[PDB]
Amino acid sequence: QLQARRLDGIDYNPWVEFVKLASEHDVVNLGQGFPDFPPPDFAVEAFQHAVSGDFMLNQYTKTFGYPPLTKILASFFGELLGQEIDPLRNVLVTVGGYGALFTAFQALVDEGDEVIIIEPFFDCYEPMTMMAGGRPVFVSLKPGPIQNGELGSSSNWQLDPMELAGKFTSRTKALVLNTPNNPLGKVFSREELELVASLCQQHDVVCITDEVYQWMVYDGHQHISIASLPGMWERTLTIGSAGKTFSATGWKVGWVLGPDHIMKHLRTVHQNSVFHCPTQSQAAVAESFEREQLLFRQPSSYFVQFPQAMQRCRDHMIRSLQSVGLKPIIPQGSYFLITDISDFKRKMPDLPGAVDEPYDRRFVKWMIKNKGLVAIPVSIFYSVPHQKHFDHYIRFCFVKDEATLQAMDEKLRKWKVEL
Amino acid sequence: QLQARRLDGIDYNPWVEFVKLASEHDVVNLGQGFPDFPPPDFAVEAFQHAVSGDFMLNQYTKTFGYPPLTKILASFFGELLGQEIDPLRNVLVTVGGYGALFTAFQALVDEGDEVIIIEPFFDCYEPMTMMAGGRPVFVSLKPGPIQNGELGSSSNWQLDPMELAGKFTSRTKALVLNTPNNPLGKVFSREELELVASLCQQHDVVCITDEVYQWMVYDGHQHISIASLPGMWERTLTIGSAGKTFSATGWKVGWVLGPDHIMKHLRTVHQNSVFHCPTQSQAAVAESFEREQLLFRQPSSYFVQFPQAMQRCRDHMIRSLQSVGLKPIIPQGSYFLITDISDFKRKMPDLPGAVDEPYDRRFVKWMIKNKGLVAIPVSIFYSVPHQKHFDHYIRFCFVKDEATLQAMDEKLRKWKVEL
Ligand SMILES: O=C(O)Cc1c[nH]c2ccccc12
Ligand SMILES: O=C(O)Cc1c[nH]c2ccccc12
Ligand code: NA
Ligand code: NA
Repeated sequence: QLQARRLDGIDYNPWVEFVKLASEHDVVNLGQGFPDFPPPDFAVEAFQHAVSGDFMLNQYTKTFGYPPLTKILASFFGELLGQEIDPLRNVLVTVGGYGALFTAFQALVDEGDEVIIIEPFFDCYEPMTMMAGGRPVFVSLKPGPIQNGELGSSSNWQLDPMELAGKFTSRTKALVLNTPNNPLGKVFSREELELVASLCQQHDVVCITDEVYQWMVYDGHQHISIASLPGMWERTLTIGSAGKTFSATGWKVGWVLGPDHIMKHLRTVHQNSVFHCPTQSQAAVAESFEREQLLFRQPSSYFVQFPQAMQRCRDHMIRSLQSVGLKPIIPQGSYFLITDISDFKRKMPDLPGAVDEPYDRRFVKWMIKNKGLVAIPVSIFYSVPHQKHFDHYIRFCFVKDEATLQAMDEKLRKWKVEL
Repeated sequence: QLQARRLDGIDYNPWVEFVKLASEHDVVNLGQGFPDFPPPDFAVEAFQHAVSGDFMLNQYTKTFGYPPLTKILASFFGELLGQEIDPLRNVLVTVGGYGALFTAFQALVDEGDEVIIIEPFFDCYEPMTMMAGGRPVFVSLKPGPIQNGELGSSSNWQLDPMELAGKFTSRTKALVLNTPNNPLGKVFSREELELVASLCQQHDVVCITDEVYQWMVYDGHQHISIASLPGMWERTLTIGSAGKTFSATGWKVGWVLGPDHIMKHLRTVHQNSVFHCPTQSQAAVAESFEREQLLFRQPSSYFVQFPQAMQRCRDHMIRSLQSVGLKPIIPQGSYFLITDISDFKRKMPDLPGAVDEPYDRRFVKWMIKNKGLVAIPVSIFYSVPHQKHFDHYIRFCFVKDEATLQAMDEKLRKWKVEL
């Protein structure tokens, strides 16, 4: 073989496929998990300052992070986590939340280890486990009963304690937690986190916690970081994304926070893979966090204003999608909501596609080509054996400009007449 | 073990002790392998434009590269290599030349594979081979004869054809070629490349070619890309660095060029590790290459002016360093020259050090502390078994501001005249 065996079974990527398909048709693109409006002025200005300031910012910075960035990460997140964070020993700056995940898997996961992943899961957790020689083990959130003409809530998708406990074994190396969850929008409760924490402590397992949507919480729901829970700092790696934090996904800056005895291994991966992150975007992100720490909890701060604005976009989309019979599950956080399409599957089962092909994939192609709306089939966030059973949801992104939502409504009005 | 075994023996960075010692003293830092002056105005302005233009440049771009960048990389390097290059199939944008290297090793190198590495080598080739489960196989360039009258030339460090041929086995997966070479500054001749090409073809080996210093060639020496040789495109990966190209090392943008049947595997690694490179730095790099393509081979082009300027810096450093008995080997390319310190070893054989610490490492420490000049011991660019023999060279970087070269001369004045 030319190629390494570690690449077995991970050459296909759904986003590569889906982005190509959407670009081939005239659509309102609610599949894109990023803003189509500008980042806040302070953030764009921060990047402008970084590229017009000290000329030496054009040259390499320190391997484990631009010092002003590690300093503010350690200060701000130390406060949030109720933890003393050493910028040199407990912070690593990475190429996005994505690179941070990769660094964690490559540092800790070895041949034969099991990694527990919670369905629905941000799809990369599976192939990253595989590339590191790990065996993915899946626990599935249980959609709650929906009654009295109500919409479901993401909060009511349950992490069953018996199910979760049954997935832990002597071979479990890590559990991957994503809260707020992409694609579902669930914000894990203290009780749910205590369940995860108790089992990670009992089995001596590391929790890799993907908290990129930390600030995107709605309806009074509170983000809780599992690393802040008793006994968890010493066994947790906490991941964030500047892009998802500051509505600047193209900046691709992320970080991992955690204890030195774990972090030293991620540093080893980092020094042997990218070595440096870009200097100037780090400077921009540091300046942006400084601004938010200064205004923390104040009504003028982005972390207060932006979630409030996006909650209005969420509510708008929830109302609109119902007009054509899609059934939203109300999210408590993230950029996303999912809609149940089971009524469509029942009444329009015979959409064309491959003999094995999940209904949601076929529905999304139908909707793009005939209705001019893009969504993401939720089955890509499920293990293959479960895709045939979770093929009746699709994911929309509501973090969009007013004009995009109006364009969405135009499409929905046309559909509604065609029902 | 908490950590994965792939990290075995790759946690140490032998640079670090020198960076730390340098920071503790009043030094002229000729160890840093990057400019201490600004990038050219057109490059800095390109980045400024990218962060103050289309607001959507703040969001994600395409996974395998920002299209305007892959477009110009394909056209510009297609011309240079005499090769039809498709942006989508044959170009991958990466996190620097370093990320490009990592991506190639992770795609291709597997347990039980051998990788041929040419000494002195850019130090990461060894641990990257190790992390991917490969066995590094080392072949040393051998300096040709030079008398007490004249200086050696990098061109005269020879790759013995029969030595090289004997390194090849049924297990050889890749050969890593770095031209122009860091630390030595050798520019491989057409003859030397034809030899490498012949053995790679005979044994069905992939040539990973690190060409970050492409533009930094001196004394009328020409950069030849091995991928341009007959039959080589189908078995070569060619790596470049925006940072080394535009004197903007903190930008950390690189690329790999190659045939689809190999590139698809690097795409698999990429999509499962970083997914996106940052958008705006890619826009800046595209704009910078457009500028240089327009002015290709013209007197006003950076690719003509800059290496001419740096040749003058090289010449200044070669003369200056001889004042204290250092013996430069004249480089034909790169940012670097090495000096033989054998005369110091003879006169001052006993220097403070650890057990089996190579003389050059002890000498650099002595020089930093006592003379205020930083260099890099060349033994870090050798396999451990060969460090005993190649213990008497140190690396200087001459890509420095005129003020820095003046400051070098002040340190040399003090070395000669004081005490
Ligand atoms: O959920 C999203 O839309 C964001 C997203 C999709 N594929 C990705 C790959 C890398 C980083 C983020 C994403
Ligand atoms: O040779 C140099 O000084 C440049 C250099 C040393 N270590 C490095 C790691 C990544 C990228 C560049 C370098
Ligand atoms: Na255990
Ligand atoms: Na062979």
